[PDB]
Amino acid sequence: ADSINNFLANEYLRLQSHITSRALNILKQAQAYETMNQAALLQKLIDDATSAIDN
Amino acid sequence: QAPGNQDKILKWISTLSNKATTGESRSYCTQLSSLVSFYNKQHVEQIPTIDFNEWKSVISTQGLVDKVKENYESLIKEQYNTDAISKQISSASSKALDDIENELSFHAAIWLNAYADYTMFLFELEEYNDPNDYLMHENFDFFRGLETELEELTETHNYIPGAKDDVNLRGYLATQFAWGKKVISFYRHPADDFKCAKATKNMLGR
Amino acid sequence: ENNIASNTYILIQQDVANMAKAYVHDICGYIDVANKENVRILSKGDLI
Ligand SMILES: CCCCCCCCCCCCCCCCCC(=O)OC[C@H](COP(=O)([O-])OCC[N+](C)(C)C)OC(=O)CCCCCCCCCCCCCCCCC
Repeated sequence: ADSINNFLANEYLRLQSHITSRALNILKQAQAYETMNQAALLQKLIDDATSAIDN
Repeated sequence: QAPGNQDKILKWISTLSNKATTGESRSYCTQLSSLVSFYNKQHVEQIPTIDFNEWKSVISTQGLVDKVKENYESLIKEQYNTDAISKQISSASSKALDDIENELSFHAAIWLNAYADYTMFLFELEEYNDPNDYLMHENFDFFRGLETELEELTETHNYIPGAKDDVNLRGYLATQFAWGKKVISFYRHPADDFKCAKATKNMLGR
Repeated sequence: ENNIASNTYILIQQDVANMAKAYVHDICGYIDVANKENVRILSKGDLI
């Protein structure tokens, strides 16, 4: 009985860490893409400037 | 919770392992110890707190930070139901386990009957002191059964002292300095005669 | 006297083979209880 109670107890925390870790990774991972979209948008502006020089 | 909750669980497994002598039993102890360590493994990783307001402010996709929060919180509410498990394990479990539950219970009853025998003997022995101060027929009453055996030796005419005793210690004490030191042979009756005789080509059976 | 394979009623315990074997066959059976619970809790909804 004490081994089952300690198993579900520690296992409950492991699941809690799994969720919060997932919710944090998905957020940080999304932020990574968001920064990439911003850099791609500004990169086009620089690309437009370079093309204007060539013209 | 974390500290001191497994101390007792280590003493039990240790003794169970010490009693194991055959390699087969030692193997089962390893399997048993693994499951205990597996179930009793402690988990401490400092579950981090999420501040959705911080992420919501710095940068996030519209509706994403809120959708993650509401969905995240929903699962945090769910938790294990320790009550249901607590009952089933205590009501009945492993009908195969009942095999040794009833084996060790009868095994213990065997050695509890012996423990009571030696205990009750030492209890009755308290009133018996100085055998040399009791009369003959009173001592035989303390050791009820000797008179019955004594009648068996008499009615069968086994009146050679110590014939039916495997170790006739009384026979050795009387022969400590006897000529031709010998004790009566086991179960020797004063009437049996296994003597033989033969006639050969020579005289005197030689 | 019916459901124990022994050549005598004078039971003498000199090893814990029969004891530990029945414990691993019992405590192990209750494995997957927490993982099974995680299935229900996690299959409830998708975080995304
Ligand atoms: C008091 C009133 C009533 C009295 C009633 C009579 C009571 C008699 C008490 C018992 C006497 C027993 C004598 C046995 C002697 C055996 C000694 C021995 O073992 O020898 C060892 C001896 C000595 O070995 P030992 O190791 O035993 O002793 C060594 C002795 N020292 C220490 C000195 C070295 O070796 C032998 O084997 C020789 C055997 C010779 C036997 C000769 C004796 C024969 C007589 C017995 C037959 C009589 C039958 C009568 C039947 C009549 C029927 C009508």
